[PDB]
Amino acid sequence: VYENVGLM
Amino acid sequence: VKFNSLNELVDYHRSTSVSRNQQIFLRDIGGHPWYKGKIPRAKAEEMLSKQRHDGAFLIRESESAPGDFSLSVKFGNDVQHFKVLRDGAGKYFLWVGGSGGSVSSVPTKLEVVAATPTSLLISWDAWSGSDWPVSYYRITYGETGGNSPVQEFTVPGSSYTATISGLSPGVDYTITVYAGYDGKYYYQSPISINYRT
Ligand SMILES: [Mg+2]
Repeated sequence: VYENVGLM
Repeated sequence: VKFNSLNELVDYHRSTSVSRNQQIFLRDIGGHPWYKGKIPRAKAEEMLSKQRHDGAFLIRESESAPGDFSLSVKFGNDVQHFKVLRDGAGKYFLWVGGSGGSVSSVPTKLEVVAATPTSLLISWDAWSGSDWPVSYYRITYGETGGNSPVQEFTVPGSSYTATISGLSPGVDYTITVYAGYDGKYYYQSPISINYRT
């Protein structure tokens, strides 16, 4: 979804 | 690095890549030239896909994270999105630092600082991360190459150690720590080890 964070 | 304003973030990343994977430098698209308010993510993608240059970008107020911001950037036949993060004092940032341990990992360190034949204590204490607020840490572990789903538990963001118990000797376990930003997202990238007690 975003490059700099991941989905918990 | 951290920024006092969206413009500071933008101007920094006109000269330093916004991406860890490709060299992407921000440039204005061809109204405000880059701040597009509550433009929907899908409309931002359409707009950016019609730009000539890689690095063409905008900043938008997120719909999924109200009151917060997202950076959207053209790269080839794709559009990449970066979540604008806030620290404890309202400063903005995109990426977590730390001058030791493993590069691009959050936390930067993961060591088994104590072990018994069936248990261990993992620690990320030596991570220099007081400037990077963590909501909670998620710890997962399971038999390496196992059938079953991994076991998981969480600890508060003030923690720097975690106990793992009930391990069987001689079995390889994969242990991963994710550093939360909020209640939905973790900072890239998680840190992971394999260990055999
Ligand atoms: Mg990469």
